[PDB]
Amino acid sequence: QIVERFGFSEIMRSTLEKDNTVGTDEALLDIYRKLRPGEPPTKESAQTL
Amino acid sequence: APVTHIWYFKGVPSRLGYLLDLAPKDLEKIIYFAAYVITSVDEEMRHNELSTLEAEMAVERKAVEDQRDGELEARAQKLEADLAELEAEGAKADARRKVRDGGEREMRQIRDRAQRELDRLEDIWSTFTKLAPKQLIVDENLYREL
Amino acid sequence: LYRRVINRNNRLKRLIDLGAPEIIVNNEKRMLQESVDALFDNGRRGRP
Amino acid sequence: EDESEALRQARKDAELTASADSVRAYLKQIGKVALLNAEEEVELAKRIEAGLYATQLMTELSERGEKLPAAQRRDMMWICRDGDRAKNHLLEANLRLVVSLAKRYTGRGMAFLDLIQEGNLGLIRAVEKFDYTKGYKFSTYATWWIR
Repeated sequence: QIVERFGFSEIMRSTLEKDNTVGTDEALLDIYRKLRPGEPPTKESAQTL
Repeated sequence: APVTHIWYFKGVPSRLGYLLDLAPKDLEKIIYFAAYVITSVDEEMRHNELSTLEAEMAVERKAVEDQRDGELEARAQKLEADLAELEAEGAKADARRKVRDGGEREMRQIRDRAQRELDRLEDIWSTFTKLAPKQLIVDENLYREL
Repeated sequence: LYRRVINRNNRLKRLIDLGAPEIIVNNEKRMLQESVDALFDNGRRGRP
Repeated sequence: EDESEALRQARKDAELTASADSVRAYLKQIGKVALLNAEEEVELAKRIEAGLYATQLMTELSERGEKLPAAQRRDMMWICRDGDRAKNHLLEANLRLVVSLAKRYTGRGMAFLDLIQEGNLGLIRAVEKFDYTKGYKFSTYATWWIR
């Protein structure tokens, strides 16, 4: 979906190819573990936060 | 209880940090009760008794090995029971292999947990082996084990 | 600030005299240290 | 997922975090003890009673007593230590009730941490003055002492 919608942006398309973080759940895990240090991430806590 | 001086603890240069060869993060963690610091180690007596502590660690590892082999024998008996309940009666090959795969995943995760226990035991023993003064240890569970 | 430091020190000494869990004692000691740092250099570490 | 070293390393890294705020650090420390129930608290109270009885017997035997051998003294020492450990366990279990009660008095006079420590003192007093024989949940009795 990202590549089909935002396709002209070659610079951030290359950034995407260098994302080194695949998966929606992995993305939520990274966001939670960064913005909320010290707490154990869960499947639903990431989405609700 | 004694309290450190903020002037000599926090600053553009850390005077206490330079004196003790400790980074400001380690100094803050030690001072504000966030981690542990090994104040001193009995080097001579530790080296003298290292044979005996190594023997105790080896016997603990041996006991771990016997109990994990007992779990292996129990899982082999469970696999034998699965074979008795699967191959002795008419059923689909995929149906009889689904339970095999479920058992395989159960015992592989059990063995993975055993591997994590092995890693924690080796980490504890190594941390004791290379313990040094003024060394910071986080994760107070390791401190309690030590 | 002086009253805060006195209160924390008195509470800590009472806790250690009575016998308290080590985590409670450590929290009290951390509070006393923070109070001393606030008295000397307020706002140097953390929010003032 | 939940397995294959997916979130355990993240949990460990989160547990190894500074948490520079003192109140946040105290909450992180207080979050490491699981809650109890009626059976757990009555067993802990039984252990407290046994430890206190053993300590009283030891104090009585200290003067005008008998030379206690190792076999007769190690049991007393072990049960006393077990009682003290059970008391500490109950304290660490109920610290969450302490902070929940103490959250309501912030904003006037003293600080949140001071209120928390006063709550711990009240909890210690309640644990000392608790009585399981009444068949009552611990929170109802400890709330009055904390307040």
